[PDB]
Amino acid sequence: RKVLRDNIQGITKPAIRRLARRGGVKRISGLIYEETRGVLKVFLENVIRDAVTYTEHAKRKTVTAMDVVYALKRQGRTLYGFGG
Amino acid sequence: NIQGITKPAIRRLARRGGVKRISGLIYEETRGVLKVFLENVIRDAVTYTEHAKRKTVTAMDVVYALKRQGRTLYGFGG
Amino acid sequence: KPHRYRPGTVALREIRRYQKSTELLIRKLPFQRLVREIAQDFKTDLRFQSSAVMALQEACEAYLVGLFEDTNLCAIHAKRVTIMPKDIQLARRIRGER
Amino acid sequence: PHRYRPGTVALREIRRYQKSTELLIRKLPFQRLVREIAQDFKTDLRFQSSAVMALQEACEAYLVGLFEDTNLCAIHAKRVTIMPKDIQLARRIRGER
Amino acid sequence: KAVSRSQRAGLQFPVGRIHRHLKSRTTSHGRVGATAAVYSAAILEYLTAEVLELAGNASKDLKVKRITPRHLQLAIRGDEELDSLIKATIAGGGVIPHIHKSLIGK
Amino acid sequence: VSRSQRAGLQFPVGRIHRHLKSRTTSHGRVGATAAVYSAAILEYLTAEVLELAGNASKDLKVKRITPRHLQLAIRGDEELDSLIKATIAGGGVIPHIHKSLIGK
Amino acid sequence: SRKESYSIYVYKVLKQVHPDTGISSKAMGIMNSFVNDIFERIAGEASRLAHYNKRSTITSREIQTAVRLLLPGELAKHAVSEGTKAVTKYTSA
Amino acid sequence: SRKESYSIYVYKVLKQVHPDTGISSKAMGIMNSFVNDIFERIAGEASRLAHYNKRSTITSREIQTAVRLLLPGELAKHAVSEGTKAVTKYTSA
DNA sequence: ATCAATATCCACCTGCAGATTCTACCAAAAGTGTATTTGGAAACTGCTCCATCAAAAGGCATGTTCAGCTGAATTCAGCTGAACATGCCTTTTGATGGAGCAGTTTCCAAATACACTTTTGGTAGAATCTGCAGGTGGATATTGAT
DNA sequence: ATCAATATCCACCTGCAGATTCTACCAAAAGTGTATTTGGAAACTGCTCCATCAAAAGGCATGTTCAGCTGAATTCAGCTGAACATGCCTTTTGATGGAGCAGTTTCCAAATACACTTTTGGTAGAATCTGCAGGTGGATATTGAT
Repeated sequence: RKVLRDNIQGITKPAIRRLARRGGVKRISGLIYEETRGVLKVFLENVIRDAVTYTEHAKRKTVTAMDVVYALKRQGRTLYGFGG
Repeated sequence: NIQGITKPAIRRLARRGGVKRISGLIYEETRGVLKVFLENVIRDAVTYTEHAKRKTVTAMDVVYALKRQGRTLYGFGG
Repeated sequence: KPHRYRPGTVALREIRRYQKSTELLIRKLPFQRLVREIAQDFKTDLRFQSSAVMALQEACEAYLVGLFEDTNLCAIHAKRVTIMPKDIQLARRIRGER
Repeated sequence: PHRYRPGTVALREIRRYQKSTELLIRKLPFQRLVREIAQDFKTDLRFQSSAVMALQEACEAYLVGLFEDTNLCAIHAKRVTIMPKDIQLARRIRGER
Repeated sequence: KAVSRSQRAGLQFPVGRIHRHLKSRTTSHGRVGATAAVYSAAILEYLTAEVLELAGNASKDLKVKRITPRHLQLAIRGDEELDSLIKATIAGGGVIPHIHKSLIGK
Repeated sequence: VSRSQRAGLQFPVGRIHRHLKSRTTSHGRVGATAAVYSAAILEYLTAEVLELAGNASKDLKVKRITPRHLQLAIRGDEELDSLIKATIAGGGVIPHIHKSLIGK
Repeated sequence: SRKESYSIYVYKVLKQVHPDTGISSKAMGIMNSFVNDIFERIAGEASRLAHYNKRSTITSREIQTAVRLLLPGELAKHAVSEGTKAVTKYTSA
Repeated sequence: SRKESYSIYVYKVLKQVHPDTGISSKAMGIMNSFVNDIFERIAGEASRLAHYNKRSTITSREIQTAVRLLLPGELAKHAVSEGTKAVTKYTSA
C-alpha cells in the first residue's frame, strides 16, 4: 500500500489537551505532549501485541474486537461495550 | 491493640522503605492503613475458613485471601 | 473593546465541557493510522474489524484520561497547577506501570 | 560528650534495616491485633502459627512498599519528611481509594 | 405441562442457560448442583436490577426516557459499592464532572 | 521409560498432566505434549531463578540459597521482576537510598 | 448461526424497575459485558473454592461464598438474600 | 496423608545449575510457591485460549501462546525453545 | 459599583436513525427412568494450638535540647494560555471487489477409558554440617574545634 | 582539609546447634497394553465485512503574537522531629500439659450424570414506533474592564 510513519504525531496537541481537560487539568507544561505520546505508544504496543497474539493463535488474519477485549482483560484494562 | 503497633516499629518499617524523616502524624495514619489492610485480608481468609467448616484459620486461608487481594505471598503453600 | 478572557478561564470552561461530554477526543483517522502502524511493526498483512480499532480508541482514551487525573493530583501535591512530565512519571511509577 | 547530627542515625538505620530481612513489628502485639480484627468476623477462632506469620509478612511487605511510594510523594513535594498527605496520595494513585 | 426452572425459582434470568454455562466453565472435570444455577441467576438478576435502578434514575434526572452508557457511568461511579465492584471501562461513559478547589479562580 | 526421561526433563511430565486434567472444564481433554511443554517451561524458569540466586549466594560467600538471595536475584533482574510481582517472604527489600536524602 | 445474549432478561428487569424507561443498544452492550463479567468472576471463585476443599461439585454453597468474596457490603447482603430465597423457592418444588 | 511438592525437582535443577549450592527450607518454600503460581497462570491462560477458540483440548499450542502472553520477551523466547525441544525429543523416542 | 461582551442556558420543534415490536424455526430447554457417585454424616486418633508461669533481657516510653527542615513571603523571567488568520485533512456519503471469516461435511490421528503391573515420591526416621552470632583489633566515619 | 576523640563498621577466625542432607520401607500414582470414542483438521464454499477509491465541504489543526501570572529561586524563623541517655514493663522463650479439633477413615441416602423423546423459549430478521440529536433564539448568568 503506502509506508506508515510518524503516525504518533497524529495525536495532536489539541487532542492531548482535550484529554487532560476531561482529566480535569487546568494548566499544561510544553513537555507533556511528547511524554503523552510516549506513554500512549507503550500502552498501544502492549495491547496490540497481545491482541495480535490472540489473532495468530486463532490462525486468523483479521484482528477482531474480541481479540482487543481479551488483550485488554489480560492487561487489567477490562472494557465493556464491545464484548459481544 | 492497634496502638500495640508501636512508633519505633513503624519507624523501622519506614526505614526499610528508605524514609529519613518522619512526621508526627504518620503513626496514627499508618495504624489506620494497617488496620484496613488486615481487615480486608482476614475477612476474606475467615470466609475461606467458614466455607471449609473450620474453627481454625489456616495459612492457606491467608494465602488464598492474599491472592484475591492481589497481594500474592510466596512461602506458605503458594 | 477588544475583549480577553483571563488566562485560565477558558481552560476551566473546557474542563467543564469535556467532563460533560462523552465523545472521543482524538481524531478517528489518525488514531486508526497509529494502530495500523504499530500492528504492522508486529505482524505484516494484518486486518482490523472497525470494531477492534474503536475498542482500542476507547481503551486508550479512558487510559489517558485516568492517567491525567493521577498526574493532576501529583501536580497539585507539588503545590502547582501546571502538570509536568515529572508528574506523569510519578503517577505511572506509583501505578506500578513503568 | 558526643552527639550525632539529625539525619545521620536515620540513614544508618535505613542501611541496617534495608540490609536485614527480619520482621520489624513485635510478634505478640501483632498476633493480638490479628485475633481482635478476626473476632469481629467469626467468634472463637484459632490460628495456625503459619497463618499469623503469613499475615505479618504480607503486612510488613505492604507497609514497606507503601512507605516507598509515600517517600516518593514527599520527594515530589520537595520535602524530606513523609506526611499523611503523602500516604494519602500514594494510596489514591494505587486505587486503594 | 412444563414449568421453566426460572419460573420455578421466581426469576427473570435464565436458570437453564446459566446451568449450561456452568457445566461448560467449569470445575474442572466435575459437576454442577441443581441449585448453583438458581443462586447464580438470582445474583446476576439482582445486580442487573441495582444497576438499572440507579441508571434509570440518572436518565430521569436528565429528562430522557432512554438509558445510555453515560447514564450507566453516572450510576456506577456515583455508588461506592458499584464503583468498587466495577473497575471496568464503560465505553462511551465519560467521567464524573470534578474540578479541584486549587484550580478554581481565587 | 518415564515421560520425564523421554522428554529429557527433571520435572514430572506425568504429574503435570494429572494436574492439567483439572483445568479443561467438563468434557475437556489434554494433549500428550502439553504436559511436556509446561513441564519444560516450569523447569526452565526454575533453572533461571536458581542460577541467579546461587550467584547471589556465591557473591555472598555462602553455600545455601536463602530467600534473601531469591529476592536479590528476582528484583535484580528486569524480566524476573516483571514476571514475579509476588512477595518473597523473608526476602526484605533491595538497599536503595535516594540522592536528595544523603548529606552534603 | 445464533449467538446468545442477556438482552431479553436485562430488558425484563428494566421494565420491572423503571417501566417507563428504555435502553439504547450501546447501553445494553455494556449491560451484557457486565453480566458476563460477574458471571465469570463468580464461576471462577467458585471453581477455586471447590478445588481448595477437594470437592468435585459446585453447589449453591460455593456460589454463596463466591458472592461473599467479590461483592462488597450491602450488595453482598442483599445478593445472598435474593439467592437463598430463590433457592428455597426452587427446592419446595 | 500425602502432600506432593516440587521440592525434589527444584533440588535436582539446583544441582544441575549449581552442584555446589544448597537450599534452605524457606527458600524451597518460595520455589514451590513460584512453580505453583506460574503453573496456575499458564494453565489458566491456556484454558482461556482454548475456550475463545471453541476448542476442548489444551494442546502444546495453547501452552506456547500462553507462554508468549505471560512471560516477558527473552524469558518467553527461551521458554518456547525449551518447550519445543522437550516436545520434539519426547516425540522421537 | 456598574454596564458591555460573551458564554451558558433552557425550552420549543420534528423527521430520522435508531428502538421497540411483530414473525418463522432451530437449539436448547423440560420430563421422562434408567444409571453412578459423591459428600455428609458419625466415631475416633494425633497434631498443633491456646494457656499459664516464671522469669532476664531486652525494647519501648519518657522528657531535654536544639539542628535543621518546612513553609511563608517576596521577586521576576518567561512559559503557557487566549485569540486570530489561514487552509489542510478529517469526516461523511456511497459504491466496488474480493479477502477471509465462518458454517458445514467427512473421518484419520489422537484422546479417553479401562484393567495390570510396576515404579516412585512422601514419610519419618538417621549422620553430618552451614553459618549464626560473638570474639578481637584494625581502619573508617563523623563531629567538635587549630 | 588536619588535629583529636568518640563510635561505627569491617574482616578473620571461632565453636555448637538448629537445621540440613543422607538413609530405609509401604501406599498411590505413573507407565503398558488393548478397544473405543471423538475432537477438529482438511476440504468446498456462502457470504459478512474489510480495504480501497472518489469527492466535497467545514470542522479543526497549525502557527504567530502578546502579555498575565505561574513556577522557580531566594531568604528566613518558628517550631517540629531527631538524637539521646534514663528508667522500667511487656515481649520472648520454653518446656507441660490438656484438649480442640483438623483429617481420616468407613458407609447409604440424596443428589448428579446420563441417554432418549417431546415441548418451548430465543434468536435472526422484517416491520412498525418514537426518542432525541441537532438546529433555533432569546432569558440568564458569568467575566473582566472602568
